[PDB]
Amino acid sequence: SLVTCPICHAPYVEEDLLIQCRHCERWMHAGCESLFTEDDVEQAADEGFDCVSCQPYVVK
Amino acid sequence: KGGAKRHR
Ligand SMILES: [Zn+2]
Ligand SMILES: [Zn+2]
Repeated sequence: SLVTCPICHAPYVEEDLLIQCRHCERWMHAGCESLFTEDDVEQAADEGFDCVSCQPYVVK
Repeated sequence: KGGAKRHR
């Protein structure tokens, strides 16, 4: 899913760039995951990115 | 999707 950010509680906008979990495919903004830039997001994606529940369950 | 996304 994309058209809701459960981290922000759904005040969705297209202006902030996004990243997704490799397992769940759910999208979230860079800022609600403390990622600074599009390049930091590309680095985080190349590292094999994870959503909020995937931190305890399957991190990296 | 492609891990990263930006509109536009
Ligand atoms: Zn968010
Ligand atoms: Zn996940």
